[PDB]
Amino acid sequence: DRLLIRGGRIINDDQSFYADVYLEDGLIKQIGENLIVPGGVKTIEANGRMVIPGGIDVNTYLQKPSQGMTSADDFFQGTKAALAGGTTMIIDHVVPEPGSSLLTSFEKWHEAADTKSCCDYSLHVDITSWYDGVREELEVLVQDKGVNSFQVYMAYKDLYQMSDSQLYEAFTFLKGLGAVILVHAENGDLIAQEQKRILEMGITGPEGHALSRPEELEAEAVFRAIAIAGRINCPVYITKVMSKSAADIIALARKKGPLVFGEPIAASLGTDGTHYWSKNWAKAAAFVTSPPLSPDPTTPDYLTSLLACGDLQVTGSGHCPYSTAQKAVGKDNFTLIPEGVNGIEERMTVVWDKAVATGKMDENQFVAVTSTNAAKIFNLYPRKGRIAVGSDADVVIWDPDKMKTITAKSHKSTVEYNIFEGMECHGSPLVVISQGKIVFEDGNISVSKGMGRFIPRKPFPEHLYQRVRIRSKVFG
Amino acid sequence: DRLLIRGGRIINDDQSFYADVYLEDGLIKQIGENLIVPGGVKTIEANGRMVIPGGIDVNTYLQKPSQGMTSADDFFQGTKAALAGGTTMIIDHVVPEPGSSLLTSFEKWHEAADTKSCCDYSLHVDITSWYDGVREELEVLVQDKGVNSFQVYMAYKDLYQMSDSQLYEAFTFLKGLGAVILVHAENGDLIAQEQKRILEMGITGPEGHALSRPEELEAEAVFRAIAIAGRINCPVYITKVMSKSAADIIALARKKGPLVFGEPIAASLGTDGTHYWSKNWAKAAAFVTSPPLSPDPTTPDYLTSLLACGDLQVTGSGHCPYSTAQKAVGKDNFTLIPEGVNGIEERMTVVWDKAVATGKMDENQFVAVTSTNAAKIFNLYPRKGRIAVGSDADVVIWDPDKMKTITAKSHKSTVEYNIFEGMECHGSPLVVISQGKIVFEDGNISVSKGMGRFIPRKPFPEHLYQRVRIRSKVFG
Repeated sequence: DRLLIRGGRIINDDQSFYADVYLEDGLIKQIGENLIVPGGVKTIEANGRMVIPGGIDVNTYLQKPSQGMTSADDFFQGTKAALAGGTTMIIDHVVPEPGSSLLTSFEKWHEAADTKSCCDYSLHVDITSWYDGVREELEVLVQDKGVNSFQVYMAYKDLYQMSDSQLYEAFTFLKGLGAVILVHAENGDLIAQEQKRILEMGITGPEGHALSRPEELEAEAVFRAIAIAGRINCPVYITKVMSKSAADIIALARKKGPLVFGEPIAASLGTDGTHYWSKNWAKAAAFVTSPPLSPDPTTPDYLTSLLACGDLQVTGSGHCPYSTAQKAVGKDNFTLIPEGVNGIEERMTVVWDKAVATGKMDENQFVAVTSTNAAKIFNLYPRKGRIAVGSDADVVIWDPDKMKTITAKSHKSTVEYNIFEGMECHGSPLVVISQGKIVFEDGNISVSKGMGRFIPRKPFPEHLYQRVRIRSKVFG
Repeated sequence: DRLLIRGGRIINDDQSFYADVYLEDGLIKQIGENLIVPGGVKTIEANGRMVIPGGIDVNTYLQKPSQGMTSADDFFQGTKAALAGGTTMIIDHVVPEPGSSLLTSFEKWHEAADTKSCCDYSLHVDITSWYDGVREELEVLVQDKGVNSFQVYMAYKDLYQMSDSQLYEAFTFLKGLGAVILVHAENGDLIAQEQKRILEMGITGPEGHALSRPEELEAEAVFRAIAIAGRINCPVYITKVMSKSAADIIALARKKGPLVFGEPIAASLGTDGTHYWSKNWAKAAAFVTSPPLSPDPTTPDYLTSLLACGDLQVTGSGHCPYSTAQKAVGKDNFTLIPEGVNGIEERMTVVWDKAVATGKMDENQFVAVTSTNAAKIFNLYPRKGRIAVGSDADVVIWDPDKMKTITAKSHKSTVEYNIFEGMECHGSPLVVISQGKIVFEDGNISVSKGMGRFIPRKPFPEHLYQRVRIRSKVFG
């Protein structure tokens, strides 16, 4: 259906300018000084408000398994929540069941999302084990299924953990396929050692989670992953950056040569781990995620600073909350608490408040860290993350001047708690458009279950492999 | 005049793609897979070669006065050499006399460039002293003449040097006018002291120029510049970054918040100061520029790496050589040697060889550091530094695999020496187009004296001031 947005200020990552935008059949058809559309056309008066590209959440775990329980917000509830918060595309993590192949898991996820997602989506495939034959499936996932990104774990001893030798093999094989390599960086062996010790001191509450996974163990894994990537000459992406230490490791590496990217999430940009010490067991348990929120209160402002100067490039949510009932399964042993916090709905609002409202970065840089950088890294650029003729009509009309107190009573998540409870933000979504259709307006959501399309991605993203290709020919 | 570039691979700072480009009347009229062109239109077959935005040399001193003499390459010779090197625009520094009229010097520089320049140009206005009434003239240059950039000096005691009180006053006023504040950062008092001391010892050769201006003095001046800018909350641009020390200061400051931009030049990116110790006085004196080339051999590679990671954003040449006979006006006292080196013609080839051919950055980042970044900072963005419909037709067909050994025996400058003598680079221009007209093709240059237009620029470049505005409203 034809839709005209008039009087708006278009904000892309490279510049801002006034013009109207004309949408038709999921595409941006025209941008220009004034008029040019048929007489019958629904019209939205932006009246000076910002017209920006819909957000791309590079990290979601909507159907994540944890302690035998599935994350609380499914593909429907989850994407509905995303759209209400201004995010029009997600890249969800496929997590294979024990003893299941990668192709079987992809098919399960794909079928699931296709029947419930309210918006467009892509899929990451989590390689939980380097088994004989995995190489063939990966080739099929890249070449035929359209999956260009994969994650390997450095933590979760005896479960998902990959040894240095296996990590070297995986990075090498993945680079050959032109894939984007993601890492969950925490030293699992040392974490296992600390869990035992902490539980021995009689510490059973959530604070035990933070205490068994100190940031020094995250930073160390990040460094080791960067060392491997550097020897292999392949890009490496660090998911869920939660600490000042890990962030500095990445910063230092960037000026050295290694092609390393950093992904902080809403949680680490908007709150901290002091809440693991709440008297209320349920509130504390709701903050349990891995890596954990840093107990150092200076962390959120510091990570935002690094995102502003370019040492960190994209923002995600790591969304995968569990209800109090599900969390309670470990009311006694903190190591039995399902891991995951909310943030898919709050991401763009939280980033705007902590980065733009404070003056650390401007609106153009806001677009880059919420969509454009993500698009260039995962090979979806022009199509997504840019208001331009020919791109997909995933648009948001943002109003920098007002409204937003984050509360569990008004959020879209099905869970009881919210790690950003009480946070008042200045700047939020007014109108959300996906696939050329209005899904959020006048403070209300209007979605269609299953309307979302799966977006396949080609390997060898230029932003990543151009430098890789030169280096392989210059340093042989 | 109509011109079609066919079969090329367009390279912008944000992406690359195959499409033909159609030029008409100084503008890029169409970009696309094919078709839509009149029969009698001159066509160029790119044959898969790179089609990029013409370079922008943010730093030129074509009519610079020094020791009572004028620089060797004037507006005609200088721009001719720039075009031959792939640079289609320069922003030259107007250098006013002893407390004379800024407006009058502007008028003189403008008249010369409009009569001699081969390509479009803009003008910087150097504030050689804060004489009473300078404010009034500055306001006119900005609002009426279209000058949005001004440079202040921290060196040259009793000549151009401004005190901290004056610097503070100038940054504050210039911020008020929304200008881009450039700084020549070296501690003039300490340099004056060391010059005396070095001469007293009997060291009068060019090595004394380097010895009397150690990088510790450039770094301290740079640090102090940023400190003032932080208190005032205004953007600050560091011209001619020549040392690792100075580059590290800027890098640390970027993570802290202050809006600081760094400008390394061809000289510091492609050679070093070991040549000041050359037996050949003439050769050594040819390297005399301030700040001086660093004697540390590791400097060029280091600066290139920080340019690639984003700590330094633009590249200039600082072109303003003097013939040997002119330099020789101080063969018995290095303090009387006219300051200035070559680089305007070599800039893009040198940057390509040190940054892209080594794999530190790819072709898109190359475009950013040679034109686009400069365009955004100086408010010339969409029109310059981008291959898009509506932008000026300043284009270059670049061949990534075609050697070019730089020699004074064949360079376009008029001077006898070349600081890049013997350097063999792998990447040079094949065709250069200015204002939609071919000025370089088949190895031959064809330019029209006085064809270049003066490009006026508006104050308050969004890229710089959006953040400034937020900060002013949040930290009062």
